[PDB]
Amino acid sequence: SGEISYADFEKVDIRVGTIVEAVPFPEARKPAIKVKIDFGPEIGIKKSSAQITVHYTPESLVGRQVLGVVNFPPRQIGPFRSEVLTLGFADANGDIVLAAVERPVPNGEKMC
Amino acid sequence: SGEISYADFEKVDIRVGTIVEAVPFPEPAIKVKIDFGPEIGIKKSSAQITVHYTPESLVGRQVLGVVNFPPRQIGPFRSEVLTLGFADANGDIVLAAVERPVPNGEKMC
Repeated sequence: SGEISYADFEKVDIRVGTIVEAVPFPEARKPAIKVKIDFGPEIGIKKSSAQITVHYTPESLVGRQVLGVVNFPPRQIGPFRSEVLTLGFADANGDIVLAAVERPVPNGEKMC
Repeated sequence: SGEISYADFEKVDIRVGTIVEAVPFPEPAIKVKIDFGPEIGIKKSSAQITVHYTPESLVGRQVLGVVNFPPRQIGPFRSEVLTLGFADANGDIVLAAVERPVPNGEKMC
């Protein structure tokens, strides 16, 4: 990807939030989990989903802080209307590892 | 922020890398070198991260960085990437991280 300005980075609104609900998404083509993430009092609770069943479980995900893009338009993923892209990386086997914060931070803080 | 497209997000190139060197930057900051793997290589950065971190606690840590800004001089120091983080409840910087080890140079998506 070509070089960018700070403005073109800053306009992408990435926030940290805490997963408050997680359930399997068996309707999806690939194995996946649906979550609700609390992004703090201003942004509120937002829906997302991800192919994160290899390393994570609905039971263990609740309470984890994740990073998400919060300013996309909603995305219909089969029957599920997602509001946020939950961010991660492929590991050495291609399985998804979640982005995180090194220690707890207020929900709704912007990445910078 | 106002609404953006997937394409707008794709213009931003954020990678995971490993801090391989860290030294204090009196002027409060720390200068780091980050290994972003075989395609990108070693990149320099500096950050006001002295409240929660030291050079000793940094070296070996994986961090996230924007790798596609123009490089900039800070006196003789050539800063090449933005090391990503968040303000804590007191305004002090907490590093973005990965939940478990990932190959250096993988793209955030």
